[PDB]
Amino acid sequence: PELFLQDLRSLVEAARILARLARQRGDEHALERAARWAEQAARQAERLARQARKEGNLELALKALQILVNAAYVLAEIARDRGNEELLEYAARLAEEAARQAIEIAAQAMEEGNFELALEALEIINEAARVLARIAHHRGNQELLEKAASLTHASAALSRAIAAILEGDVEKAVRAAQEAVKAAKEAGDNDMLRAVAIAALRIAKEAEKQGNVEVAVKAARVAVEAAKQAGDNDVLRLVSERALSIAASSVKQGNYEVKEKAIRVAKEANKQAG
Amino acid sequence: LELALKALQILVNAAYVLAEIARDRGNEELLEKAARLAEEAARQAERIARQARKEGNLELALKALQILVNAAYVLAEIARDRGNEELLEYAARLAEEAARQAIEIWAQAMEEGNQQLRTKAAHIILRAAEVLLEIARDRGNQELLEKAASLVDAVAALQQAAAAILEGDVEKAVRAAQEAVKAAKEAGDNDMLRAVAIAALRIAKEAEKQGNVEVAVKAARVAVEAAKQAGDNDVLRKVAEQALRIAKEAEKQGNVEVAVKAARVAVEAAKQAGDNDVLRKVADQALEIAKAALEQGDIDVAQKAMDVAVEALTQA
Amino acid sequence: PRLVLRALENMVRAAHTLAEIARDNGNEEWLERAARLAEEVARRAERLAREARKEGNLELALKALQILVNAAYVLAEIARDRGNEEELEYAARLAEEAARQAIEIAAQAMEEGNLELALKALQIIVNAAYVLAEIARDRGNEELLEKAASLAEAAAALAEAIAAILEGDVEKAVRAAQEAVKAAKEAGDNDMLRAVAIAALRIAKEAEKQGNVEVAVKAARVAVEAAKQAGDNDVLRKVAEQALRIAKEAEKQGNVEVAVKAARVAVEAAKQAGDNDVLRKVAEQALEIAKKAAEQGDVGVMQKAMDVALRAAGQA
Repeated sequence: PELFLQDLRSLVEAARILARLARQRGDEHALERAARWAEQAARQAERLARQARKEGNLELALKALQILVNAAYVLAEIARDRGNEELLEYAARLAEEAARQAIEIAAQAMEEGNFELALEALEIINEAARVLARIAHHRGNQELLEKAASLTHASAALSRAIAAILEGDVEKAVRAAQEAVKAAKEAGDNDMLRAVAIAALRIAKEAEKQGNVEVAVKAARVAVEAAKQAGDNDVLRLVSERALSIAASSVKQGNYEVKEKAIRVAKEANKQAG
Repeated sequence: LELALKALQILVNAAYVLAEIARDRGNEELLEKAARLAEEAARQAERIARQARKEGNLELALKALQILVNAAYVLAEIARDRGNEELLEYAARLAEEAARQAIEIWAQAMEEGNQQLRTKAAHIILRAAEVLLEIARDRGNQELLEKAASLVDAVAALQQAAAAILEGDVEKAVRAAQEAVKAAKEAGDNDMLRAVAIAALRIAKEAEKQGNVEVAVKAARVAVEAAKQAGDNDVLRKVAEQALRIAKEAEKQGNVEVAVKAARVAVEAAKQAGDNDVLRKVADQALEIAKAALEQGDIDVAQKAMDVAVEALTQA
Repeated sequence: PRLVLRALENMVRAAHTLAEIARDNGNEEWLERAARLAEEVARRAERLAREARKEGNLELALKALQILVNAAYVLAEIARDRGNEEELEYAARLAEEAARQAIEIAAQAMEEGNLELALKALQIIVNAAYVLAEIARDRGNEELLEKAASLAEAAAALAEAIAAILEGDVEKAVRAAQEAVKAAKEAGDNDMLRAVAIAALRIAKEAEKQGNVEVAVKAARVAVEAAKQAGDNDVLRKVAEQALRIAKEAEKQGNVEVAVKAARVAVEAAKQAGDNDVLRKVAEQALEIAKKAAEQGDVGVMQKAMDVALRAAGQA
């Protein structure tokens, strides 16, 4: 199967070269060839990318999303010099739902603790943010550029939090999570907020694994903040469950104040869930 | 063995950095030294590629070509501010010979069915064309634009055809192949046409397994269009064997009209090859086709079959 | 380990995107954010790189250096458009220090005999030279520009020498090494000189396997030429031990002229080092060389063996 992506890449490269050549040598049918080749390759990639989530090979899926971003760069190059906004709008829609789908993949990877895939999906997100910014630079949307700065900020924050978790540097992780929830507030996207909450959950799970219940309460206080801003009841349920983990762990550590905080956090999560 | 390519890549990268460092400064001696570093690396890489091709490790060979293409890119980047054409004259000729060798590698990979080399070789050829295009962008040679564009769109067709082969879509395969010969014939590159023809054999081999002889003859009609330029006698005999096999399948299907068109392709090739054993086999097959056309009462097809049979047999 | 490298690299890649976006928009605050992120990564990556060498895994270490070089590239891209000298100074310091550590890796790698790691480190060094030069041009400092260029040339010669070490042409290796000492002596970089000497030692070890003591001495003549600039006492000791090993083989070959030249190198090095055990071991062998020069009846060679042994002993 995998060779499909390599061939798609080659067709994208051919399109890139043809576009480069066409900026030297005048032929609108070179532009039309390259656009048709590229769009068809992108749709072929999209079919595979949709299939890959059913197949569960997320590695091939995020590789296909990298192809989509790389193709989107070439599509944007063609479109911006050809001077057509509808093709930019198409490329933008392609990139936007691709990146949103990457955010879903990243949430699964962080739930698994399969941080390998999370870092790679975050890379796809970075490169998508690059391509989105290139499009926005020609459309004039300062709002999208602020969102790109926010998206790159948030993906960096997720990366930093992941690094602190892999290191076990949990106070720095809690500090980084406090930065991350502000970055999510800058972004204003519920799916990013979900990914950040899933990170905050996984962060608290590491503190529970350590038995550092007070660090876990700090992590949970961020997690429930993210979940409260997101409004997702399944996240709020998972947060309430983890808060009861922390509460039981706090009684196991023999401290009533950390129990009291953990119960108040569980009750905040329950109050938002209704 | 392998480490030499890694070192050479580092040498080319070092030359690139040296050239970039020198670029803003009045020191053509640094540029000359960088060019000497690049030339030695290129001479090493060509010698390695020659030997690796003899040994049959195509991955080492194509990686050496990748390095050489990067070296050509560096040589052009040196040559521009130097105002020197002779460097470009070396680089373009070297890049053309590299592209030829990469196309020959691509043909061997297609013949052997090694998709894994095919992708790599395609990327290499595409990069080679990009470097030729940078050279053309500076130098203004319009023929090099035609060469580059046609090479690239021909690789894109070759890739599309390989994708169609993996998908089993013989109609897509024909659609692509028709454009592939269109590009390659406008280029006039007989080695590109050879690679196209070798791919067309693989198209025919799978088209028989699919059993759609009506599409397969359109593919064979493209195959001879290229093969008639290239003139490689063993390739022509291989093509003729495939055309006869296609005719045998068309008889099993009872489609004598497609069988006669398959013979019309077969004679066009056999008339170049001159192989009397092909002429004998063509006449024998044509008589079986005439027998089928008689049995069907398709006598316009029978007379067309025997017109082609006479046209073939008269070459003896 | 592995994940943290990936993550920090991704944090640099994120800073690279953020800097692109910020420069496209013309915004300041996003650069300030990026700079804070990049500095935090630089501080973390320095720790990681220092720890990785203490763990003995040079590959993890050199990858961490490549992260630092990516960070330096981003920091420079920010700083040179930001327009501040202290930022450019800090970036230059970071890149230079990373290059020092990279050469320390390269020295250790060649001393162990893993050219693959050394080649990787040379790519890191080449990258650092590019970054340093881009800083130095935009800052305006010809000394650092010349330093970058000369370092890059010396790196290129070292890469060529590594290629020659793979190939086994010891004359080519010496030809490269002559240019390598030329660049290194013009640069005055202690670690570059150390690296050249270590390479020359392994060149000599291969020349001994081949039995080519003559070219081994030519390599050693470069080795002392470099070592005499730098005073690496243990490298001088290794050079002297090699010179005695070479002299013992030259005695076994009966080439007392090459043996006396090997002693002539050994005393030149020992005169810098002042190591009494080396001096006495050298003089001990120098009388074996004089003994064989007398057995051959070579008057001028025995007069040289006299002159060397006596000058070696005369203040030891």
